[PDB]
This record gives sequence, C-alpha cells and structure tokens, in this order.
Amino acid sequence: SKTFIKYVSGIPDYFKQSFPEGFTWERTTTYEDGGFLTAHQDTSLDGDCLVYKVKILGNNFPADGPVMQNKAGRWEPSTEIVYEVDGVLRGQSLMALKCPGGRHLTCHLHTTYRSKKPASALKMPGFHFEDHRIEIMEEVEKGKCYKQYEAAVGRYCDAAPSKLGHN
Amino acid sequence: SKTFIKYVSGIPDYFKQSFPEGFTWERTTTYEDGGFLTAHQDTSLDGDCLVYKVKILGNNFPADGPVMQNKAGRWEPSTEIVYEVDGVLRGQSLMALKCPGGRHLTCHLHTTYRSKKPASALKMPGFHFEDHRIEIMEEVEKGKCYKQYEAAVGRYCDAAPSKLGHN
Amino acid sequence: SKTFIKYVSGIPDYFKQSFPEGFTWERTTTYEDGGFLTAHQDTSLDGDCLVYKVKILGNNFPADGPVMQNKAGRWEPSTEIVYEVDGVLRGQSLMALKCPGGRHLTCHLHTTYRSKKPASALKMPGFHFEDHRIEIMEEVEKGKCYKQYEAAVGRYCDAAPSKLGHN
Amino acid sequence: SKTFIKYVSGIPDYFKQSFPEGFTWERTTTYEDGGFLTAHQDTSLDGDCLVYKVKILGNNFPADGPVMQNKAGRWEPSTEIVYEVDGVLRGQSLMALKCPGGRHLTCHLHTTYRSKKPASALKMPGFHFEDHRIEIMEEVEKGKCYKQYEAAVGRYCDAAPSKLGHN
Amino acid sequence: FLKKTMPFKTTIEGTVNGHYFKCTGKGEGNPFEGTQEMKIEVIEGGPLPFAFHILSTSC
Amino acid sequence: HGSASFLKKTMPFKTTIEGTVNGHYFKCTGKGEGNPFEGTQEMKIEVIEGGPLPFAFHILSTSC
Amino acid sequence: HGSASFLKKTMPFKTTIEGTVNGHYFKCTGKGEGNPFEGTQEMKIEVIEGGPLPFAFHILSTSC
Amino acid sequence: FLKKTMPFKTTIEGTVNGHYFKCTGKGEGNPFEGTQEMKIEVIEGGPLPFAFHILSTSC
Ligand SMILES: [Cl-]
Ligand SMILES: [Cl-]
Repeated sequence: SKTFIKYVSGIPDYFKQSFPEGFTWERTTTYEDGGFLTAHQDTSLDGDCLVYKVKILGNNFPADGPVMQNKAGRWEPSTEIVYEVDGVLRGQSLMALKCPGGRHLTCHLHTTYRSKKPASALKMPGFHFEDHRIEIMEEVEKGKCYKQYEAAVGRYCDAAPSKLGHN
Repeated sequence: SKTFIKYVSGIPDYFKQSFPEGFTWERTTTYEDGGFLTAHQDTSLDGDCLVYKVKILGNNFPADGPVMQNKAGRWEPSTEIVYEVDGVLRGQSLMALKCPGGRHLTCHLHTTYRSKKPASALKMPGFHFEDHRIEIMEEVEKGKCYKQYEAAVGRYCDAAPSKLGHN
Repeated sequence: SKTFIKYVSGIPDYFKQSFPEGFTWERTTTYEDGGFLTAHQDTSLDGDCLVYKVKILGNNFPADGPVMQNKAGRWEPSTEIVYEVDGVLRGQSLMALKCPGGRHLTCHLHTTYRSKKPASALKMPGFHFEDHRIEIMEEVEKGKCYKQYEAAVGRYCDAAPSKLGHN
Repeated sequence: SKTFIKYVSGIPDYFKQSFPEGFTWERTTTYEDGGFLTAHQDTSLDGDCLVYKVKILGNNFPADGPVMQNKAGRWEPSTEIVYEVDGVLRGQSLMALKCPGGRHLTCHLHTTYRSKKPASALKMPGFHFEDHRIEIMEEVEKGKCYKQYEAAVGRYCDAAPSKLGHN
Repeated sequence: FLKKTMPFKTTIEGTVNGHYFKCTGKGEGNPFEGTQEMKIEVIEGGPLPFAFHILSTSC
Repeated sequence: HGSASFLKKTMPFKTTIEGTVNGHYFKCTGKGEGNPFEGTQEMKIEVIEGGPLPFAFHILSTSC
Repeated sequence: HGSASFLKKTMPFKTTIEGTVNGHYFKCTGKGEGNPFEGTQEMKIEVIEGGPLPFAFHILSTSC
Repeated sequence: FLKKTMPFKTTIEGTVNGHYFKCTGKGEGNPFEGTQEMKIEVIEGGPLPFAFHILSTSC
C-alpha cells in the first residue's frame, strides 16, 4: 500500500507521481525455512478511493514451521532498499518474524514497482531506504478478520553520514 | 505433467497412485539472474482425459536477460531429487537453458507434490531421481503456438553404485 | 571492526562487553551474480591496541562482472538486522555496490558474532538495526593501498514508531 | 578428488588433461537450514602421487541442526551439472543427508574448477552430468578417524533421450 | 488527485500450500504522513490454516 | 496387472494456463497425449490472450 | 593409448586439510588410492588438531 | 579496557577466484562515537586483480 509513505530529504515519490493512472508491483518473498510467497498487485484510483487487486501464490512452507502451525508472533520493523533498475523501481528487504522460543524467522523480499505513467513523465528517486512498521492491531476473529497498521518513511541513512557528500 | 513417468527399479509411483482423485503441485523456480517463476497446478481425471489447471506468477526477470529478450535457446535435460517430507513429496532440480552463443543460464526448482489421497492410502517412494527431457520441438507461431515433448524416468543412481547395498 | 559502534536508546553493546577477552565473527556474503565471499575474524586486545586476524575465501565471481573487472563504484550505506540466536548474535544485511551503467550489484551478508566471554557474563541486546557507512576515502596505490572510513550506529526504527509499545 | 572419474560417451576429461601441472577448485555449499561451507583446493602431482591442499571456512550452522549435533546420517548419491563458463568449468549439485529417523537435509554446491593449463591447451567438455557416490564406510574413531569411498561417472542423460540428436 | 486522508479497498485471491482463500479489505490513511490502517476479512477459505503474517505485505 | 496388454497405452490431457510475468498477462489452452508407463508425451499450447508472448516460452515449460 | 594395459591402474594421493567451522579450528591429514579410469577411490582421514570434531564429518566429505 | 580513541592493527590472508593475497593494516577510531579509519596495504598478491570493495567488511 505504497501510496502511504512519508518521504523526507526531497526524495521523489514514485507512487504519488503515478496518479491518476496508478501502478503495479510484483514480489517474491523467500523464507529461510523454505517457504515462498509470490504476489502481484494492481493499484488504481476509482474516483476518491484507492483500489487494490491482489493475486498470491505461496508454497513450500514446512508443515511443522511457525507459518503453517499458525504460531507466529509479530513482525519486527523492516528497512527496504529502493533503487532504479530497467527504467522502473526495484526494492529488496529483510524481514524478521518473531516466533515463540526466542526465534526469529527471517525472509528476503524481491520487488519490482511499475508506474503506469511512462518513465519520461516521472522524476525517479535515487537509491534510498524505506522503513516499514507493520503491526497486527487485533485479530478480530481467529483466522477470519484482522486489523493491520503500517507506518512508512522514505529516507537516506541520516544516522551515519558520508564524508564524501553522498546521500 | 507427472502422470507420464517411467519408474524403474520398483520405485513406487506417487502420481499414478493418486487417481481417480488426482493431485496438485506447487513450485517456485529461482533463476540465477534474479527471475522468479511461481506456479500452482491442479491435476484431475475427467472420465478418460486428464485435466490441468495452472496459475502462474513470474517477476524480477531482468529486461536485458535471455528470458525477456526471448533469446533462451533450449533446455538441457535435467535431474530432480524427489523425497518424502511432511507426509507429501518434495522435489528439487537444477535446470539450464543453453542460450544461442553457448552460455547456460541456470535455475533451481523447489516443488511440493500433494496427493488428493491421504498418505495412509499411498506407498511412498524413497529418495530417488527423476530425469526430464523437455524439447520445444515446433515453434509453429511466435509468440503464439508451441509444441512441447517430454520424456521422464524415475530411477536410482545406477551409474555409481553403493558398496553397502544402499539405493 | 565492530568495537567502533555508537549505540543509542540503551541498546547493550555485545562487542565492548567482550573485553579484555575479545570476540570472533564468521560471515558468508552472497552476491546476486553468483560470487561468494566467506571470512573468519578474531578480535583481541594487545595492551592498548585492538588486533584483528582475518581469513578470507572468495569464489564464483563472474569473470565479466564488476568485481573481477575491477569496475566497481562505491558501497551505498547499509543496515544490518542483529538479534540473538543459539546464545550468540546473528546479523544479516543487504549491501549494494554502485557500478557503472547505473547498476547496483547487491549482496546478502549472513554473520555470526561470538563473544569470548560466557553468555552468562553478558547483557544481550534485543533485535535492532546497525547502520554502516563504509567509504573508500582514497586509492593511494592502484590495487595495493587503500584508505577506508566507517561510521556505525546501533539503533531501533525511530522513523516509524510502534502503536503497541514495541522497540 | 576429481582425478578419479569414469567418463563415458566420449566426454572430455578436464581434470586428467590438466596434468602434470594440476588444477584448483573453489566451492561454496549452502545448506537449507542456513549453514555455509566454503573451500579452496589445490591439486598437484608429485612424481607419481597426487597432493591435495585444502582450506575450509564454515559458518552459520544452527546449534540444533544435524551437523552441529553430529547426527547427519549418510549422504545420498548426487548428480552435478558441469559446463563451461568464462573459459573454465562450473559445477552445481544438490546433495542430501539422509538423517537418522528418515528426514533429508539438503544443500546446494556451487563450484568453479580451474585448470593450471590455459584453455587453449584443453578440449572443453560440453554440458554433462557427474554422478558421485560418497560413503563414509568406516568410522574408526569419533571424531578422529574416518574412511571415505567415492565412485564418480561423467555422462549424459541417457535414460530420457532426445528426439532431436541432442546430448 | 491525492488528498490528506484517503480511503482504500482491496480484493485478494490466493493459494498457499494448496489452500485457496479470498479476502476483501477496507482502510484509510494519510498518504503524506505515511500512516494507514485496514481491516481484512477472509470471505472464502476461512479460518486460514496459516499465519496471517505472510499476507501482511500484500494487503 | 498381469502384463502390459492390460494397461492403458495412451491417455489424453487438456490444460488451461493463466498468469502474469513481469506485469504481462496471458492465458493459454493446450491439448496433448502421452504414454503413462513409457513416460513420454507431447502437447500443443496455444496463447489465447496476451500473445504474442513478450518473453521466452521456456519459462512456462515445466508448468504446461 | 591403444588399450587399458598401457594406463596406470591406480594412483595414490595425500591430503592436508585446515579450517574453521562455527569457530572451531581443526587440521587433518589423509592418504588414499584410487583407479583413475574406473572412477573409484578410498582414503583415510585423520584429525590431528581440534579432535574429536564437534560437528558431523559429512560436511567435509566433498573437500577431502 | 576501552578508551575514547583506540588504535587497531590487522592481518588478512585470503584467496579469491584462485588469487592468493595477504594484507596488513593500521587504523584508529573513536569506539563510542562509532567512527574509524584505516589504511590497508597489500603485501603479497598485489596489485589485486579484483575490486577491493569485496574486502571492505573484512578489514
Ligand atoms: Cl528415503
Ligand atoms: Cl555445452
């Protein structure tokens, strides 16, 4: 839901620039215990409302693992690196699912974001980070209804500055 | 299309045992240059005719790579390792495209095969190999019309035998 | 050179806690174009001076790639996730080497850090981020002498706060 | 110990062609539960005796896994794909430990083999398979003394032949 | 075309480890502040036989 | 089964394939026949939406 | 080479292995013999430093 | 045992794509401010036939 990012430091906003047409994204997430989760998404604007259409294919999750046992804890916050490739945007991130027994089950996201505007109508962002805080606020109904919060920030590495004038 | 395998050395046939109900499979293929191809398939039997329903999501293929350039050549033959996990079958294989000009582009298949019968009704095979020869024999059109042949064999490693009676 | 990290937010410092005995680390870095770089390091304190002893094995780098062509640009800053596993510390990060032609060549670091003090003598840090800014300040002599700067910060995700009281 | 391979079907023998000088190899093996085992080896010939010098760096093996628990069982036979890249040979294979209690733990080998002769003095083999049967026959001590047997065959995929004259 | 507060709606269809499911969702956020919240309902294939967490980045 | 004379020699199949690769949507249908116990088969695949494919068919070979 | 009677039937080998796995240092020596053209061989490996190994020998099999 | 400014020294030995090399290095940093700089010299196997960047995290 990439329209909702706070960009700082003058970083161009690939997602907001893509309206009214919208954008798509495609992703494969690899889990360290063998699962894969692949998704495709279309984002459009219907009058005043953003509309998402999502297709998902997941496989190879171990039967005895936290995911298929439904014995996961929560996502740590994560940081994605985002940069231009092939005239569109690539993202990658490591995410970590806290799980019972002091375990972290990690995964690696490989994403392509594709504006529906031509690349010539767009101001492309340089390499940067996108922090994502994703929280399940409540499991309203076991296995049937969830509430999920996200806060996201697009930024450079401000904590450890360059000595060469680099972002 | 795993119903069509020649099994030797008495290796049980998980696919043929699954009928009349059938089976499903799920796979993610990871290409060495960053592409992912994920698929889910259902196999059924309608009277005398097998029926396949396939869903595909592929992403992250580089614009300058053999796949998106439609310059893939032909598949080498390949050999899958197949073994029981979680009461179902897992497969893994390394495949290689022989590209025009000689280079090979490789990929790694991660598959789970799921009988529609319960495992208690099935004789599970032990760890073995499945050779696959895949030839895209006729390119009738583009783009648009393809003929594909496959020969497949389930076997043990007979060329380099055990000195201890192991398969 | 993990003794030189600025920790904020009260995060315990696994590395500074390990003196006078010291610590070791072990790492494999996987590159997206097939290279691997594996290293082992011992860190000790000889009087007033920190002493590092490093062993490296690298392989499978493509002959035509930026690394073996020595046509790399510079490292973007990176962010490592660090958390306890097996009574020691695990780290993982994605790094991105800017290269000619607008390319980023990315890699994935998998690290274990091992204190020489017993785990019972240590205050273990919770899951957190370590930002690393690594810069080649000068190539004093082509292929023979380099000057390298690093700034590092151990922190939580302050930019995108929790609504549930989590770090 | 690649000097000891039976090559069939006229496949050239890159290893035997490399003498009297010899060859090197380099490998990273990636285990499905997170371990890495990296190695470099030099092969020479001293009069009539082959001499191997091996350097090993392994890391990230889980404390609760078969490897660190010394509960690995035995290797299944395996099949490597071997092919030319960058004027040297690349190999990849999937190996599988058959653990006590039935589960397999798999890993993926990534190898480069480098003749000490220049490629201009060598007949390079085409894409082919190398079967390896490895049996740790005698555990004489611990811990401390091991006997290991191997049989290896270089061949094409003969069980599932081409309908077009391809190897 | 964007506002300081915007609603969104989603439809999700998938199969994970052979398990088919469909969801709908409705949310609202502040695009410029980078915050949002949504409610996802499983309409087919519930209750889910796996951790919802694996769907978090797809909603 | 006694002998091979009592086994089905050939079995037909039909396939429907739908997907998206690098944002490109396509749908295919296919028809084929094989020999279950000899382990051989052939099929014809037709792209019915999204053709001509803007990527190599080869990435679909193991899904047909 | 005319025929197999003119090929070396067996060839000996010697090995030295040194490394560190999960922080554990070890050194081994080994000696063996094989049949170059039949593709068979056997060796004996002795751990001379760092024994007994605190991990499964199997991870060293392809490096011996 | 730690100070606000500390020196360090390193020795590195490796093989990358068959190429053996050895380095020494000397540096100084401020452990609590999280900053450091060092000079690395290749003493065997120079000039390196690969990008130094792949050694950055090992110095
Ligand atoms: Cl088995
Ligand atoms: Cl070839």
